[PDB]
Amino acid sequence: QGMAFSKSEGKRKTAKAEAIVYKHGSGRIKVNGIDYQLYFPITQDREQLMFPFHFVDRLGKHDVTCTVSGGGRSAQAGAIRLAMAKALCSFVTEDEVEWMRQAGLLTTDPRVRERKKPGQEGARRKFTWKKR
Amino acid sequence: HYVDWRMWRDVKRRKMAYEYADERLRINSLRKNTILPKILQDVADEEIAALPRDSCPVRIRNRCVMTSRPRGVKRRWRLSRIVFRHLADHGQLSGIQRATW
Amino acid sequence: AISRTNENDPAKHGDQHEGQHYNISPQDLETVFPHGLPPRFVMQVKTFSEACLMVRKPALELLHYLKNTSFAYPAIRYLLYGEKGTGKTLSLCHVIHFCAKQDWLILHIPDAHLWVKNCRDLLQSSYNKQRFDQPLEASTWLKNFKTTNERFLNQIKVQEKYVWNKRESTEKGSPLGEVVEQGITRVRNATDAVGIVLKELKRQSSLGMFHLLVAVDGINALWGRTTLKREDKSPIAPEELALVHNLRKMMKNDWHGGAIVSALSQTGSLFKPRKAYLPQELLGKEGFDALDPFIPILVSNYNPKEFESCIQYYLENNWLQHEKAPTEEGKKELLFLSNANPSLLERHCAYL
Amino acid sequence: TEADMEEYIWENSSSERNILETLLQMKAAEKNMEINKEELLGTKEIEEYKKSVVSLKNEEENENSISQYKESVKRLLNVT
Amino acid sequence: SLSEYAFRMSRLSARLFGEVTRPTNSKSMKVVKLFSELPLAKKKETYDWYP
Amino acid sequence: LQSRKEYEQELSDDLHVERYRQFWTR
Amino acid sequence: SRYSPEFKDPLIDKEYYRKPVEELTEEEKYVRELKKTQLIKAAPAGKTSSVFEDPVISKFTNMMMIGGNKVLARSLMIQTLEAVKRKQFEKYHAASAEEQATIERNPYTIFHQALKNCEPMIGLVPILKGGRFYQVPVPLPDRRRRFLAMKWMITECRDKKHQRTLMPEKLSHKLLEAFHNQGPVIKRKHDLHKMAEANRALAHYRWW
Ligand SMILES: Nc1ncnc2c1ncn2[C@@H]1O[C@H](COP(=O)(O)OP(=O)(O)OP(=O)(O)O)[C@@H](O)[C@H]1O
Ligand SMILES: Nc1nc2c(ncn2[C@@H]2O[C@H](COP(=O)(O)OP(=O)(O)O)[C@@H](O)[C@H]2O)c(=O)[nH]1
Ligand SMILES: [Mg+2]
Ligand SMILES: [Mg+2]
Ligand SMILES: [Mg+2]
Ligand SMILES: [Mg+2]
Repeated sequence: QGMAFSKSEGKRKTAKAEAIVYKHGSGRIKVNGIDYQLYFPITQDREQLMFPFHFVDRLGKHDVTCTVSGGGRSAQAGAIRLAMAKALCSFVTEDEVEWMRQAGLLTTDPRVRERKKPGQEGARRKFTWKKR
Repeated sequence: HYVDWRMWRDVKRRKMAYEYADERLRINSLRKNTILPKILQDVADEEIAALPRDSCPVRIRNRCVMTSRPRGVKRRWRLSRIVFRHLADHGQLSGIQRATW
Repeated sequence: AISRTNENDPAKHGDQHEGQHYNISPQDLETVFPHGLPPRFVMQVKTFSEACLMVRKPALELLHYLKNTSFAYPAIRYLLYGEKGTGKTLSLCHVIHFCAKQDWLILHIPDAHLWVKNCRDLLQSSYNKQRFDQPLEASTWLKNFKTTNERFLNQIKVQEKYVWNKRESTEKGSPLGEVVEQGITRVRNATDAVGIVLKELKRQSSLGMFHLLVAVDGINALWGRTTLKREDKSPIAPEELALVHNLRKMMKNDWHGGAIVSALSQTGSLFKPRKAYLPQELLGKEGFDALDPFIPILVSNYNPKEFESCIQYYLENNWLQHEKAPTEEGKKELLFLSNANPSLLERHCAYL
Repeated sequence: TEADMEEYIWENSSSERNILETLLQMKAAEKNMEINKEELLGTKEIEEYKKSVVSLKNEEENENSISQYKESVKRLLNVT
Repeated sequence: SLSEYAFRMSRLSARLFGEVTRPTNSKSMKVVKLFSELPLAKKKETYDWYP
Repeated sequence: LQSRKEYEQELSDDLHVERYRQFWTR
Repeated sequence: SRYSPEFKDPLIDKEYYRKPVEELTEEEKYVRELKKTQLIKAAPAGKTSSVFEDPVISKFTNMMMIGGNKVLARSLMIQTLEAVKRKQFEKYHAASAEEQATIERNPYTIFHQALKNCEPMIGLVPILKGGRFYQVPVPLPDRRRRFLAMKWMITECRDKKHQRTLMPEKLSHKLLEAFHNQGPVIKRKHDLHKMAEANRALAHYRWW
């Protein structure tokens, strides 16, 4: 239909999200074909989806059609937030792009689950140590 | 010329179980159902118990084929954990390497 | 008073009252609504010391049909469906207020899900040995029903003789209030009392004695599944419950002289997914067939006109104590977080 | 039986049994002796109702289909 | 828990695919499993475990 | 409670041997 | 930490980046120029730029979390704030016009002030001298004062004295008493002060 949009990918833990952000919109967000308030019943998850637009004062101005797979509820929310923020940079000034970068909205989170080691209860949790 | 008497006994158990496997399966089939009369099942129970003791597959013990170690055996290679490491650490096992991740 | 309107009569509400809250008198609140109000809305009424209800479009469309009903024609079943928390129950409550003011007989079911789950005392019915009785659920509803329709209890009189025990029985021609009072006093016969009331009201409605409104909220629980179990932990079908069986008869459009208004509710439903709100998805094959034909009515989230007035009403009562709430930027965050959902907005604003 | 049927058919269905009875009561309320099955079920209003109910069963349920069902029903019950 | 049409259609399918036709409980179905697979001893792993 | 029905006790016809034996070739 | 030392903590402040260039000082301009060449950590999920964000409330919510159940931890927090506001509204309507002026209905103002009233000004550090431990009074750092206020509030709510009482009810009840300089949490601060004042002659043991 000739409408302007940008597409970008976001990654968080084991969750991968691809977000399509339209230049002009009414503020609707579709996640896997479902409205965002239904896909993320947790309030905190909807807080993250508001972070990219609210930081640049662009609430209710773009339509987002994003699909996310894998991970948990919060990992999906974090994955979408990164994907939307990267695509949102195509419709804002360069100075605001740097502001988003300095706010941590354009950095892929490298924190992933640490593996368990033999001889230990967990990644760092050791077995109970008896002196005698 | 096996590793020890315990390995030799296991070979005798495996050989006897293979010979009696067909006969034991047929008799055991009469017992694991509710169709045949209980009289016929009781006869089958005595018949299968009359088979030689070593013919039972439950008496077969998986042992290392190199050192006859009872436990710590990898079933894929049929080697004990100590013997498996000796071959693996020298690069003599194809595609097996130390795991770091 | 931007979000308020001076017209408290539901019969005069029109498209010019859309998005405006009208106050409901405490006398009506104790009488028209002794039950069926949402648990969170009751807290709002108690905190604000007043009951204000927004005049939304779905309620008006249903009120328009009621003002043009043909009592000669059989009763028409109206189904209120919509996403979770969109305001289906309060739309049904607004409809009930209109019928109560027009001297209609109110047959209000607060939530049909309460009758198919968590029944500590499940007793076999004496009238029918193949059914079960719910003395706790039946007796509670009789007290609510008696308060709502206290005026019509004496005017309405039974047309048959009903036997309760070897010693006690209700004679023909006695007022209907005796049957309701018997169920309240005799909790054992409470389940049978409700069936008698449903049988009498449905029968006499077609005689033109009174206008009967059948208001069932969460109607999808009628033709679904129950968590109740027998002594041998066997599942119990909903039709095996006498209380449910009597209510199924009322829903069929085999009687005239009134209207049937029902509202779906996924909240509290049994064996239903959270994101299910459509009629056939919740009712199922059996539920949809029983109600067929019927007139669905959609309930959606707040439009910008409705949402803005909802914020103003909260600010009018000073409910939004946060300093950033009245600001335009603060309003934008509320709109985005809730997506203009009535329940989400109320819950989010309940701690701001 | 109808339960074994994997394709919904409006003929001899519970929908047909219910709408036909409702129309008869409406005719009785109008004191009209026209109670012919062929004439009542042969009109276009029934055909639109049949299409909507069948679409609800065979196809997927959504907002558009429910609204189409609502509009067709209001024509039958003379609700405006 | 099936109708007459479903029960006979399912029974017809079993005849076509060679499955069990007569009604058989879980215990007696082991006889089918016993002869559908080689015994534990007859497997090449067992009798040829050692060189 | 024992459920026995007339059709549940009907032996399935051996259509392979009789009806569709000609299909084993070509 | 999977973050290299070159990474810097992100700054979540809308008004910080909207400040005009003219108002910036020479050093403040240098900071903005420098951050354009520094790696920035990804913003944590807890912190946001929403105008409703309260760092103290999020910090208190985390301390109530058990086994990573933040959904339940935040649910208890929002219910407590709702309960406090509802309780104040009931008292406001039941109070006369003169009394209504002094009644606070903002849950955040009550919550912030209640924690402030519980902060101890001085603490106690057991010092090992002469083969014995003495509770030597010490000044407390600013972070320690606020942490003790939250921990004391949570510990009292989790005490076994309360029976069959929900956490939002217990937390709301204690917050009001703290806001009115009453309750056990405030009494805990006074008891700490009394012990510190009673052992004031031992304040010379500390070597810092
Ligand atoms: N017309 C209205 N006027 C005022 N408040 C409303 C209105 N509709 C909804 N609300 C607010 O939204 C809340 C939820 O509304 P309601 O209980 O009617 O929704 P529902 O769609 O029936 O929900 P559910 O799916 O839980 O059954 C109410 O408690 C109230 O705070
Ligand atoms: N206890 C009692 N209940 C009755 C009596 N007559 C009717 N009822 C109740 O009235 C309701 C309506 O009964 P009805 O529909 O006529 O029974 P049905 O003919 O089997 O469907 C039932 O749920 C009964 O519990 C009576 O004589 N005694
Ligand atoms: Mg652990
Ligand atoms: Mg030797
Ligand atoms: Mg063994
Ligand atoms: Mg509801």
